Amino acid sequence: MAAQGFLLIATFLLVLMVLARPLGSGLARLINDIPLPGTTGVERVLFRALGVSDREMNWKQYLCAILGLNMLGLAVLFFMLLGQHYLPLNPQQLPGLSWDLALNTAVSFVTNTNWRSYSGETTLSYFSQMAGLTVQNFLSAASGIAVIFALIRAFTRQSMSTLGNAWVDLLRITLWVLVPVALLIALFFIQQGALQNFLPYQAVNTVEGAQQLLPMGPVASQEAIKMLGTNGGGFFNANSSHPFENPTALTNFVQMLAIFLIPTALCFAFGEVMGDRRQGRMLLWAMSVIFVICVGVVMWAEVQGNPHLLALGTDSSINMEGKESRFGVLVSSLFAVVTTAASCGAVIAMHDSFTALGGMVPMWLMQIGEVVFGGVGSGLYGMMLFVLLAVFIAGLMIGRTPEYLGKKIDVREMKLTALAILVTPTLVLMGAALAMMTDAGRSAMLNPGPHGFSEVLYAVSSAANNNGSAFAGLSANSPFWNCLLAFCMFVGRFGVIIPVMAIAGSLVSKKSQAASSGTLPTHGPLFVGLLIGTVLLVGALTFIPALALGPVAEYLS
Amino acid sequence: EPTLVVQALKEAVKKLNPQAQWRNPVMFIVWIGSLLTTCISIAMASGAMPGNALFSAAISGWLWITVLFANFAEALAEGRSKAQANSLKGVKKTAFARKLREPKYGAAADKVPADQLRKGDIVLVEAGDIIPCDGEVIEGGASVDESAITGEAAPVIRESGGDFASVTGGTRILSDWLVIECSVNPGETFLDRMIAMVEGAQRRKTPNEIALTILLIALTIVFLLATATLWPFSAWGGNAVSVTVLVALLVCLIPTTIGGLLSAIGVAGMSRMLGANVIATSGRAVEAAGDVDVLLLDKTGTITLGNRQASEFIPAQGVDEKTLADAAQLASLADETPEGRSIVILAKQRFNLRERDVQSLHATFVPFTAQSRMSGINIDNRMIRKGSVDAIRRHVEANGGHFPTDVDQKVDQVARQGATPLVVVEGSRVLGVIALKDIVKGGIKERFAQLRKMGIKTVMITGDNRLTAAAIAAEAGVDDFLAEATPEAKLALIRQYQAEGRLVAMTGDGTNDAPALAQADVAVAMNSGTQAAKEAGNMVDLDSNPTKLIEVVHIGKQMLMTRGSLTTFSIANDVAKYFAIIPAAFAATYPQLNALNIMCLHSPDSAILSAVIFNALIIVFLIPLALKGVSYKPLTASAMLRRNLWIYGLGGLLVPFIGIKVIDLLLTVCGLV
Amino acid sequence: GLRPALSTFIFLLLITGGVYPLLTTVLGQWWFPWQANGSLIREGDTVRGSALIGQNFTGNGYFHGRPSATAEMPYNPQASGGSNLAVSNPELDKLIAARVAALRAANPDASASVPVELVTASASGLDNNITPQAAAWQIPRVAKARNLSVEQLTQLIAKYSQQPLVKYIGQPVVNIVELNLALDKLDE
Amino acid sequence: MSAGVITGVLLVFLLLGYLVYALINAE
Ligand SMILES: CCCCCCCC/C=C/CCCCCCCC(=O)OC[C@H](COP(=O)(O)OCCN)OC(=O)CCCCCCCCCCCCCCC
Ligand SMILES: Nc1ncnc2c1ncn2[C@@H]1O[C@H](COP(=O)(O)OP(=O)(O)CP(=O)(O)O)[C@@H](O)[C@H]1O
Ligand SMILES: [K+]
Ligand SMILES: [K+]
Ligand SMILES: [Mg+2]
Repeated sequence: MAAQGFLLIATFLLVLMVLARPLGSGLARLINDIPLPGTTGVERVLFRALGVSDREMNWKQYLCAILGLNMLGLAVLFFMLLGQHYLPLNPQQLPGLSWDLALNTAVSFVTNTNWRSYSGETTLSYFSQMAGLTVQNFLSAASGIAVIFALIRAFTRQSMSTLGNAWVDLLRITLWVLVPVALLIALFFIQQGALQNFLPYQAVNTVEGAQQLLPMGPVASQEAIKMLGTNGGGFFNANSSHPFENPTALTNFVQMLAIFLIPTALCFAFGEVMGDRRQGRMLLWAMSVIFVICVGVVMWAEVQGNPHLLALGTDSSINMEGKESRFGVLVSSLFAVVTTAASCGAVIAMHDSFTALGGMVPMWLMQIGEVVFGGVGSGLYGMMLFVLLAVFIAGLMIGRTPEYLGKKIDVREMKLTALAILVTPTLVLMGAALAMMTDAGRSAMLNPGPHGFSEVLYAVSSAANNNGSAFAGLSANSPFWNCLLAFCMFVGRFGVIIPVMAIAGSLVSKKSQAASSGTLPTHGPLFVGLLIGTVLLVGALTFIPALALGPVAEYLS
Repeated sequence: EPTLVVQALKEAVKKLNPQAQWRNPVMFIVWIGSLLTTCISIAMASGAMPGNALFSAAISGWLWITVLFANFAEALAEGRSKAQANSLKGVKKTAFARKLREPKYGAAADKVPADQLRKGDIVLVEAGDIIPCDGEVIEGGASVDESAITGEAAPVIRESGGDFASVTGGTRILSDWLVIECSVNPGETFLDRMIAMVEGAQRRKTPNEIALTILLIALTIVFLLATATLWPFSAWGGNAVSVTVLVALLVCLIPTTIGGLLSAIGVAGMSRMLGANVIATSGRAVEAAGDVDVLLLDKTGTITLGNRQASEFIPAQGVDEKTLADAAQLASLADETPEGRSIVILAKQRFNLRERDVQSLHATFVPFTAQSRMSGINIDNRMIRKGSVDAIRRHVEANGGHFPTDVDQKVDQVARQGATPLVVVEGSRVLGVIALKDIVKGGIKERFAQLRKMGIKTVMITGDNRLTAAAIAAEAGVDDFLAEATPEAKLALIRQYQAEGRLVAMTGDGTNDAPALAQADVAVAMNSGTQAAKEAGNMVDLDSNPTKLIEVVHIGKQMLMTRGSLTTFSIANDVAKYFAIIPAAFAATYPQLNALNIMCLHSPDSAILSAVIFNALIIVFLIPLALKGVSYKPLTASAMLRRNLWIYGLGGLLVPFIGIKVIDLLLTVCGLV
Repeated sequence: GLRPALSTFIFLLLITGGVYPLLTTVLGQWWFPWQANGSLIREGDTVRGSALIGQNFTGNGYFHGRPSATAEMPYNPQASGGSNLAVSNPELDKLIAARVAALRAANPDASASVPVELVTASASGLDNNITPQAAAWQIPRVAKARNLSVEQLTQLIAKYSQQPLVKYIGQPVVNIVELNLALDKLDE
Repeated sequence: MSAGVITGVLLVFLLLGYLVYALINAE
């Protein structure tokens, strides 16, 4: 089993890099405002028709463009969900969402969380899932990728004042990186058993004579984009464990590869745009180390399973409870760590049922900040926040001014990165305290004991970190929970993107020094381990007391 | 010393006011935590709250000791700085001053208080008296003793109309008299600059300091939220943890170690700087000095002793030695620079015939200028010049004269010997060359051997001949040099280096290099230097040895080293302190967590006590580390990071484990808890 | 300058929301109509279920699947829920004990050790897959129920199995719906 | 929401505001 699990991790990472470097080169071309081969002819007219005039934007204009697009996105999705009944492709005559559910869902998909407090086969219609959630999957992924595009531009450009064009970046990303890749993935899912149609719900007269109403809908399109853009927005209650959303283990493998594809490609593109592949390799090396160790811990924990199963007279202690038969325990453990490390949110195995340790590590991969192959864009600039912090403490220790890629990091940049690192954990801790202090927040706990607090903490932490995973036992359809999580998600995403764009704006203006003798090389196992320890110490010391009363307490019980 | 420890302790007690602590947020959170825990203690002892009162009293008391030890570190540093300032202030006292009526020497002088001196006055100082104020020498030449300002009993020459005409107030003259003019006002003298460097209430935080403080604040916010939100979590899990234990956990997790020691590190840095004979107006330049990769030296006065003396006169062809020395003496009369004075002295010892009066010659004096790089006299229908090789070549070419080949050969030979060769021309015929040899100052070459070890390159900017520049370059053991460089070229070199993203540091002395000094980011202004140079240089060296920047770099590095290392230490410390508080704070809510206690402490009360006691005592145990800095060794970046992390990153993990266990065992043996 | 912001949003809205799913649906219905329609199993005019979604089997003569904690009744696609009960939650122990007792009472000619797959619920609750070992455990029950030989029953279990390409990306699984329907075929 | 928790949350909020203000500033 251990051998099997190691083989699975190795194959996953191997195929991941093999697919990541090509797309990394293409994304690098987009980062340098160099059109893709053969697309220049059509971009000329598309931008001419839309009004995007390749006019450079500063960090203020760029941030305002991204924010404006997301604002209009959530306004449109909010009203679409409210007026869900007055819209076409309504095979099931269901009512529009309430104000709280509409608000939470709109903020969930715009904010690239896709947190869900509903059942997508009962609640949402085909139009909301097609023109409301899928569109926001694309646009949210594109917003995150545009933010990291501008940050990488700030690192590579010399004494400039602009960060490119936000409209050009969004258009190019969503038309050539997200639409065709997701099209390829969606067609593959359809061929392996996914659902892509606009029929009404089918009636099954079961073999043994029961009535089973089968849900239909365009599931493959949303599945390709929810996995590629690390949205995690499931078409049904069961997110990626539904046989229609994830029919075979082959689709599951491709889904995990899709979750990590763009983040890895954006690291390769980061290394290639800066003119030093060692930097991208360094960044990936660190994220891969933490990822592999976490997968190993979760795998072993779930293999250890539940002692009560063996005491009650089963074959083994293997914790199948919140697992599927298609994917083994090892596959489910890997997917748990993948979806919670990449900020995807796609849960193929009910995390509430995982072992205490098994659910601890995913929780803690969200809480650290989603910096381990993190969200699409989100993960890389979170990790860049953590890199700045590491470079600071490193150059501080060696007696030289903080310098990363030759850009000196000074006071103002330090304020910005500190505030950005504080946004997420502040939300986690404050929201969890608010939930555990109100009767409406505690009543949602399905499992008693420490695991109930673990549910609350996991929910708020996933929301604040834009992951979207949830223990799924906590009932968050209440208005209090909807509003709390909506606030947490909104602040997480946008209050982290604002200071990141300020970092970019402050970094374009600076110049980059050459590689002097004393310049600390940020590439290599020394700095790799320094970055790992930075993220891990700060991550542990922030959430150890919270994790102590939740998963650790349940483990030692 | 005992006096400075008791005095700093008294000052630490006096700094307990919240107004004093408002400026340091790290320790301000500790102050407020300590306040609410002593408030809880007094209230619960009175009978207004449940639970044990002596435990809260002990915890709050040790938190008060935490803030007291932080202020003790800060106060001890400031006290050790203030004492040095006291000594220098005592040296500042002057007996009296004597001002003359006319600028010429020999006029009537009257006794006037030294304090009454103002800018523009002309004061005379004879053998025995001390300099009343700073300024520049206008008449006379003598050797003054700068032991009062540098602590070295070695004498130094001071002549008028030259690069060595800068006098410092407080020195003592004993070999002859000097007439100086005080161009400084009361309160702006060089002696008061040292007080400005040492005295507090005007030493703002450095950029790096502010960035690190931002980091500590960020962490403090993190831990504040963690501990503050621990109350509702545990409250749902059962009996809520006591606010006393939460404050203990907060102050333990807060970077109180570096929080308290940060101010002390800065102050100690500036004390060590003064102790190394360097006057740095601001720590910012000292910190920037750590990132310097190219050193810009001055050949004369910085790598060489200065005041080069003439040795011999060499004729070229069809020119008697008498005519050459006579013309050189006449041309040097208008040159108040040490070069001209030495030329005249050599002519004296060689012939010593006749006397010169400007009225008897009816010719205006041509002063020496750095731009002209030549001086001379204009007698009746006669133009006589004397300057460098290129300068004399330009003039003789402008006058339709050619340079003899043997003249060039002799100049090349003298330059190969290492002496700055000067050429003198009468009308349209070159008389010959003068030998202006000089002594190297300090064990420079040996020092640069290890200067280059840490990546600092040395470039000697020189206005002499290529070969003489190359010669001293060799004796100096500098990396590269420049030949026939004017002041604008020196500045241009810094422009070139500063565009490549390389901080340039200028160790120079004369007025000629003043603007280049100012342009460079880091600088070392030699005390054997002019007031314009000093004011324009961030650091003023007193030993006047070009390798003082070595010391500077050592200090600046150390400062940043200590900062970052203590940070690594503090965060590592948090891990162990978790293992002490976590199983203890929730011993009554989740007994299962008691197995999570790995240190095997005695009791929850005692575990939290040991945590707080360690948090307090590790500031005192790091006080000497903060004052002396981190004795780092000259390594590369990756190896230096490796060493700093191996020591402090792992120390901050292992030290608290063993220390908490050691304190818990002491409490367990003493039977306190 | 909101003209680009509105034009870009509407253009990407139309593309990603109308052309992307329209193109995906056209190509899906063109190339893979069966899978795109849900892989339905039809016997005449009535739909007997899907080859991915799992029905609730309680008969003695059919192969039993994993329990489903899905809303009102087990194996209900409308709810698609899983049994979120944690390890420490005693309700999960209660359910596991009751399920072990039920399977042991219904499977007297099997081993006391019950396969962990049949006692623990699934993630989606619509799990139509059990490992060949689990399905093989309940062989004698079905064999006695339908008077089928243990050899051809094993061969049938082996026919409707599905093994991934590589052994470590999933587990061998048996389609319970197709297996039970083929069992009905064979009985006729 | 007793008096103890009211003043506790208030103090936490006040110290958080103090720390954030000091972080934004270069005091
Ligand atoms: C947990 C607390 C404190 C943790 C302190 C642990 C670090 C102690 C360092 C020991 C290393 C001694 C090795 C002995 C020599 C062996 C020879 C060799 O092969 O060296 C190979 C490399 C040398 O790097 P390099 O290639 O040479 O450098 C040129 C590439 N730029 O060593 C390595 O594996 C690198 C492994 C070190 C990474 C572990 C760092 C953990 C996190 C640090 C703490 C962060 C603080 C948080 C900030 C708020
Ligand atoms: N009083 C004087 N009379 C004639 N020539 C002089 C002179 N003083 C200096 N020179 C010439 O000017 C040349 C270069 O002058 P410059 O000041 O630029 O270098 P320097 O050696 O005199 C001071 P440094 O080299 O430390 O900057 C000297 O080497 C000498 O040849
Ligand atoms: K997400
Ligand atoms: K989900
Ligand atoms: Mg000079």
